[PDB]
Amino acid sequence: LLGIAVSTDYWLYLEEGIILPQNQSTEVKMSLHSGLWRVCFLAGEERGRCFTIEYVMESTVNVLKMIRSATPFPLVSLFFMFIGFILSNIGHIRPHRTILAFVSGIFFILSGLSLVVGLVLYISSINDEMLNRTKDAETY
Amino acid sequence: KKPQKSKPGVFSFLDPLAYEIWMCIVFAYIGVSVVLFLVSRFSPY
Amino acid sequence: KLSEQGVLDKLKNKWWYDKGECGAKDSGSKEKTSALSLSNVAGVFYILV
Repeated sequence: LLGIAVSTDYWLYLEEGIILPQNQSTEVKMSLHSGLWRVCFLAGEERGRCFTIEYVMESTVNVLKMIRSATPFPLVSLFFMFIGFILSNIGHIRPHRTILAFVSGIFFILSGLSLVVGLVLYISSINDEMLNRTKDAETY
Repeated sequence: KKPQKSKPGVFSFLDPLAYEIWMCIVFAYIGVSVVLFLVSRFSPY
Repeated sequence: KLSEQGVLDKLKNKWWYDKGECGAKDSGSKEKTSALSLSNVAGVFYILV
């Protein structure tokens, strides 16, 4: 599930839009779904850019650059199930000399610890840039 | 720029108590814990 | 002549006061408090983990 999630660039949605006052309700202006490696841009002006973050193109781009600060910890997290499961295969063929299981179970526990660190660095990187927009009443 | 709500620091939870209190808590955390140890030495009952 | 009788001062009262104001009218009742973000309480998790 983490192997599917990292290559997937459908982590988070954004809908940049402008309000409409009365007998008129809403009007979208920009939209993209985001990824940790690279952005695959969406139906904002119908331009299908699977666009790398390291190349440029505002505040929604400032959202996208801060996502890279939470890149390494899921990459740290994916490797620790890679080292956790292969040592689990060793205990199935050769059950004796049982020390390898008790060590590999630590790497299951220490794997998700980086994921909680991974989500804390991720979600706090979303909400501060949610705060960092200048609060204008006309743009929802 | 009109100043907005600032970016919250990573240690923004210990904001409502000043720096000298947080030292005086822990220094009294130790000091009460030391004296509570030395009280129970002299007394069996 | 306009300054000794305050025509220019009234025109100063005219043009900077008629354009709409941004004073206590949006500092008065255009605030509601938000929920806490994660970033307000983020450092507790770093001490925890």
